[PDB]
Amino acid sequence: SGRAKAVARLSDLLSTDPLGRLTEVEELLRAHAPTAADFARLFEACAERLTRALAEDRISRMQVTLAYSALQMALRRIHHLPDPQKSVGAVLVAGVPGHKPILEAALAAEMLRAVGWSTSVVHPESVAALAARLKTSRTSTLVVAPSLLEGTEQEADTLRFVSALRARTDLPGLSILVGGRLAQLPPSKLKDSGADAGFAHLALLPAALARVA
Amino acid sequence: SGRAKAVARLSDLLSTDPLGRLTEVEELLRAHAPTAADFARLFEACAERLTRALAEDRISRMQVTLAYSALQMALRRIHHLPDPQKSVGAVLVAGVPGHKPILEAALAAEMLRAVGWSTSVVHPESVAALAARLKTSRTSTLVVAPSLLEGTEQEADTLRFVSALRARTDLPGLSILVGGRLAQLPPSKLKDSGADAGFAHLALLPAALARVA
Repeated sequence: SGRAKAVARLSDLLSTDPLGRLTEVEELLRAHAPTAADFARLFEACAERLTRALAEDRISRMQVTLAYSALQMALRRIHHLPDPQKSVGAVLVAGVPGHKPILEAALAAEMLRAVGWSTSVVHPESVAALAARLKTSRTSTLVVAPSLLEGTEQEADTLRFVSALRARTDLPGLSILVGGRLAQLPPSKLKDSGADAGFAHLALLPAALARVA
Repeated sequence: SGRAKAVARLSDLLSTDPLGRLTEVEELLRAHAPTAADFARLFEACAERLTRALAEDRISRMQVTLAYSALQMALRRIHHLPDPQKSVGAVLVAGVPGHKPILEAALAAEMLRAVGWSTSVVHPESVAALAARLKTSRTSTLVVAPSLLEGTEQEADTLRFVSALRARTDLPGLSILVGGRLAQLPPSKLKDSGADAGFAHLALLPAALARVA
């Protein structure tokens, strides 16, 4: 299928010269990712390899950082849908304060716009700043975008963030969806945390979003 | 002037929600920065504003990081010229190790490609890595890209980088251009570091390069 091959080749470019060979990175991505869901699947496969390479000291934090930025520029180059004319609903896609899931959040938005959600991305300074946004925009669904390559969220940190949001009394019937490592928790222990649904991988977000909203 | 208001509006967008309002950022940039040189001049004016605001604790370093990333994505959406197959010359645009002028290096490449130079971007790990690169590709002109949104410490790092680079015995024929605050140095101080000429502002790089061929 040249799926594993795409991953290998792209992983290699990202590890050696992501910003110098950006054009080749993009060619590979637009050839193997017609949709943002395909991009996301490709990204997570590559992130597994870079993460392993970092763990084995075959690359540096700086190299992962350069690859991450390269991927962001590649994504906007390839995928950039406007809001749907008439949406199926309003979704807010947000990172955990102190973290910056830039690619993941933008990948999330592109998937949900692709099937008719009016989406907005937010990188909030704090819980209080996010809550203020929620009310003001009267949004009913919040997707917490996981950081999957660098500046990852410790499980207890996303949980605390979700809890803090719930702890407030100015959020009625809000749908919270969480990703990354939290989505590996049992359904029981998840609703206990305040999340209504987990999505184990980015591409699984649209299916998860339909089941709850 | 028009550019005045555009700088103010872009700076405000970047200071508040650059990643959530990425479309507006792009739209502003398409209307006010139709060439990469215009983009550079616009980024440079905003960087000054963001630097001041950061120094005054009116914004966080996190905010600046998000602004910078949004500008990377916008830039790749709008300007992405192919490398001239028949070029007027071969220029290497490099970042300084320990720094990541991702946007400035990309801007430099766009501006040079726009006037017919074959250009490559590299973010090298070290002096040795760039040196080897300079050899294998027989580069005759090196442009060191400044980080307009990093602090004054980069000056020393750049002087040291360029000095160590010039000190090497395996790079004949090489012109070196530096930018940012270093291009405000007196000519003799500039030459002493190993550099040959400066570009005081990003937009002036094409003309600076012409002078040293």
